[PDB]
Amino acid sequence: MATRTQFENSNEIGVFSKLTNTYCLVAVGGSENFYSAFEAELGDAIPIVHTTIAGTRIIGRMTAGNRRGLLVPTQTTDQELQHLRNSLPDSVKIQRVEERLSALGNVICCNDYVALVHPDIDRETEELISDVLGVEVFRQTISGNILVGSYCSLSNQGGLVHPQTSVQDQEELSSLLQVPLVAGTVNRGSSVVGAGMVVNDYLAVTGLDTTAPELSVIESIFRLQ
Amino acid sequence: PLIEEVKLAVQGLIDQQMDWNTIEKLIKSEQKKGNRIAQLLNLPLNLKQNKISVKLDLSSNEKINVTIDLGLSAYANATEYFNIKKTSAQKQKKVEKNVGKAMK
Amino acid sequence: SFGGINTFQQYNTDLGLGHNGVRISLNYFDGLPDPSLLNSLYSNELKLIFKSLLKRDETTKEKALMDLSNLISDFNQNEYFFNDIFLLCWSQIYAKLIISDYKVIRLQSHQITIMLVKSLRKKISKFLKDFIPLILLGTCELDYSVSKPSLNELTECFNKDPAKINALWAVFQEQLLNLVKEIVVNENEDTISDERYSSKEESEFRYHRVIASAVLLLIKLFVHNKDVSERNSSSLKVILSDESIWKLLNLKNGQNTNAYETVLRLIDVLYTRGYMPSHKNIMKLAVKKLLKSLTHITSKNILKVCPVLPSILNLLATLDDYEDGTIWSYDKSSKEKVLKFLSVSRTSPSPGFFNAVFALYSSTKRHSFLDYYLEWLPFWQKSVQRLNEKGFSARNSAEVLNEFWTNFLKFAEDSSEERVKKMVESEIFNSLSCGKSLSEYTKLNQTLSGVFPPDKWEREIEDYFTSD
Amino acid sequence: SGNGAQGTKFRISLGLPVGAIMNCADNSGARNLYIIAVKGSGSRLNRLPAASLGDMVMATVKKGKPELRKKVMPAIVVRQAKSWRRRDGVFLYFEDNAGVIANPKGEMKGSAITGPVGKECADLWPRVASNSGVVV
Amino acid sequence: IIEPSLKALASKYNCDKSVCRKCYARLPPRATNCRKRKCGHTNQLRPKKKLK
RNA sequence: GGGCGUGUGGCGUAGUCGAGCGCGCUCCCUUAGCAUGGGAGAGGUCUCCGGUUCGAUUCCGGACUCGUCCGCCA
RNA sequence: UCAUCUAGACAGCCGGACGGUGGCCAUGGAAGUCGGAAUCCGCUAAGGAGUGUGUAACAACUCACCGGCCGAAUGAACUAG
Ligand SMILES: [Mg+2]
Ligand SMILES: [Zn+2]
Repeated sequence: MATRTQFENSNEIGVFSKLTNTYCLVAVGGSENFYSAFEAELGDAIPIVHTTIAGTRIIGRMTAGNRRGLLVPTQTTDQELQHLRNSLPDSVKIQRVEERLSALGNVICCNDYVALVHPDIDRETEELISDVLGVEVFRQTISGNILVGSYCSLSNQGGLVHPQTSVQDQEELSSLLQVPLVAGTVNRGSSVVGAGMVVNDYLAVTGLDTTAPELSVIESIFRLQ
Repeated sequence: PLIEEVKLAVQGLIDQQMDWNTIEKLIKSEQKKGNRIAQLLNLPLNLKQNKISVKLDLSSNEKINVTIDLGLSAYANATEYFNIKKTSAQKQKKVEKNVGKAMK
Repeated sequence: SFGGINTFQQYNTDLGLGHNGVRISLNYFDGLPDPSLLNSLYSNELKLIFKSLLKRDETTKEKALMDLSNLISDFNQNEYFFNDIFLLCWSQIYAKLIISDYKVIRLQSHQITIMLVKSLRKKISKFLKDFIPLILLGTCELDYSVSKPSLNELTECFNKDPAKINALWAVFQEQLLNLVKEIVVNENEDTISDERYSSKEESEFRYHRVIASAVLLLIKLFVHNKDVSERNSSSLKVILSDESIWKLLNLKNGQNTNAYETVLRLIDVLYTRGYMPSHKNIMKLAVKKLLKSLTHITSKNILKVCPVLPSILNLLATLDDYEDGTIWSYDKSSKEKVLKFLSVSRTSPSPGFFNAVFALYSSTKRHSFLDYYLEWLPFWQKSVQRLNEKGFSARNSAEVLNEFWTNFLKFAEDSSEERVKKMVESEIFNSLSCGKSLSEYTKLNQTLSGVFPPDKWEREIEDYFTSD
Repeated sequence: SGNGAQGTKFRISLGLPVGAIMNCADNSGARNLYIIAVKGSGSRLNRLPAASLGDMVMATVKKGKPELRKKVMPAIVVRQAKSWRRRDGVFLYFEDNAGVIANPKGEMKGSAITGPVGKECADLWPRVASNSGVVV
Repeated sequence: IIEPSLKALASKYNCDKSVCRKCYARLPPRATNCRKRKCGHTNQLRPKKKLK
């Protein structure tokens, strides 16, 4: 399933949510339908944490997540950090990042094995990503889009990239990430695919205005069947 | 008598409030199934004007589509056709008087 | 509260899937619950749930299903609520719901029906004939998430008795077949999904997913019931004759080869049963379509279609055996298609591909389908060369190379010619020498145990030390 | 703001009246935006309609590309440079006035934002938070 | 659909009235003059406009 | 702002309650030049829409509409 | 100014509200009720060649007329303080 969901009318689910294999994060100011989608589809096996990052309802663009670790900005308060430490399982590691770009979901596009980052990140932050997430890192842009997290949706099975992407960039990124990539649109043609939707190994959640060919492209590239 | 049954059948679907498009798809399915009533009805229906076109055999052979208002009784619909004939005849008579002078 | 009469249905006198006096059908236009029956429902709450279920928007449907589930959960309080009238209405709606695009709708509907059976056991007997086929179709749906939970629940409903589950397949087999016929023959892509709200594609995609489930069910039915072919021959023929099952065998377009694979399994099962041999026309139609599929595989889609290729070749080998390679004879250009298929297939190797190729050779050699020297060898040689240049690149590499060697070695044995022997030695040396790290992968070295006499290999080691 | 607001906004000290020229932060090829109107502003005699951070305004491109000049389009203020108070009581300000171009529903005409944006704007507009590099 | 008898009972209070042409007052169906002072108890009345 | 009139082919323009001509050009023929003429061509929703009529440019109403004219103070 | 009125008036209930005759023209039909004319008898306590609803035309319902209950004034149109 690519599950049709709105955040109070918003068809961008990746902005307000962060979904990994092991956990899920949702914003505190959410509707009953928005919570019920993650509660029904994810089930009781996977914890869902209602969280606020840096005083903001936006959490997907603020944080970058992995099954092994979670990265939070510097502006995240101690109460939010302690609540995430209690609510999250003991396996994941939560570490604050002290870096100027500070919006880790926009900066970092990552999965379990390999990650794409903004080219201009600091070397200490790159080593921190490689340490906490245990993930090999490449500094690359998707056809000149420096915000790889906003302009790519990535999982273990496959990836969706920006629609206006050069084909040469598509095989280059596909060989670099060792996963097949498809250029496509989400939410009735919105270009920002990573902000448009969240995905993991068995679930994808998207906006209600995402059309049927777009949803078919999602389930094909992410192998959710 | 057969026409009345056809009207009732269409009306029942309308009463349910079924989408007009869905109703038409149903008529088509029934024709494949050979429903007699389904066969009689032409596939396009002017539901907006509440008019249904029903094919009627000339002799109990060729079927001629006839517009039937759902609201009116079958007999009443027929009278409306008769009324048109009557009006046409009146017009023709007036025209006949007009023609001789008009030609001059 | 509910108005109108289904007069057209009364004229039709067809109950479709339903045997309880209510027409049950997958398509949206017909089989909808009669308004009078809806009025007859025991409680206002039930009526409201039904109205919501009828409404197109999914969020509303999901909420209604959740409400229905809640009512069933409190069975003791709501036992009065559930009555035959409810069951007749549910049966009509359930059919439409199981074909729903949204998985949650599908899963919830299946869960609800199972709960009803457990709670109302022995009172749903009248309705078992309607409900059981549909429940099973869900348990044989390609998506794992819908199927696995549904099966687990069904087993639990029957008190975890394997025999009961098997019995169900036997008892309602005629009905199960009727469901398959209805999806395959009676339905069309348009009938299943509304045109206004769907594109030409998607409608096709949906139909294909549903039909695939039907085929999987058919395969299961055949396995479970030994005598199914004899008792239901007429029904089986109509389902098989229709091209809809066969249209699934297209690799040019489509999200997955999983559906295509299911069709291949059906053809194989039918051959094992002997139904395909028994009925020539069905077999010929299937065979020709399979040959067409071989052309569809192309360089652009080779990566996508690679897992299914070993299976395709294996089925072909089995079919060839029938009628002394009669399958090739059906199509004038079949040999050309095979040659083309082989050329495209060799470029990308998948695990088990080589064994399939050898199996095809083994079946074909008696009837000389491929020239051993002019045609086959070139295929083999090119293959090893390709394997060597981009071998270590992949992981299966060790297994894939091992396979090539085992297979090629067998092929070579049936030659009695110098060129083949020469090729084997030269290629082996090249494969080991450019290599990558063949020795280093112990498993690879073990799997590729040897290619020549032991003493000579030692002499070559001697040359490497002796070399400049 | 008005239609495309995702939630409400606390009162930020108004810093951009009508006639203000702010930098154009996105990559749409426009250099500056000239504010002619503020969405949702009230009516008072002689009072100029003023904008704050996170507000949607009507603006014209005074300097930039000729297909963007000489027409009115909606814009969103992302940097304010007049100091305002949050409910945790820090007084903060950027060093320039800056906004991006959008449609009336709020999705950005451009694709990337240079420089920081305010969290009071990023929470209120998700597309701005999507294309934003750093949110403070 | 409500019910035929229940539609009759609800329409007895909602639809089977008369309207004064001068002051738009909702009046009894068998009335002869408007009960309001501002129109001067006029006898210009019309039936309330039904559907269908 | 208001009043009043107006509207025909691709362009111009004639019209009784019974859409024609010219021009652009469609073709063909023509000629010692300082190059023309001839013969057949197409083309209208009569601004539009209703009513009337026997049918309406032709009769009437509405709308469009372009052109006109007249309009503040110290 | 017209009418009705203890020989039973006007409101309210209840019952009948009929035959010649589907009166004559005209219509594919129109039988009281699309129209054109005439508009008469019988039985009556009383019932129109019809007041509406009403159907293709019927059928059906209701009327204005007469009757039981009521027992005494009432209805229409108009004028002006
Ligand atoms: Mg002023
Ligand atoms: Zn009044």
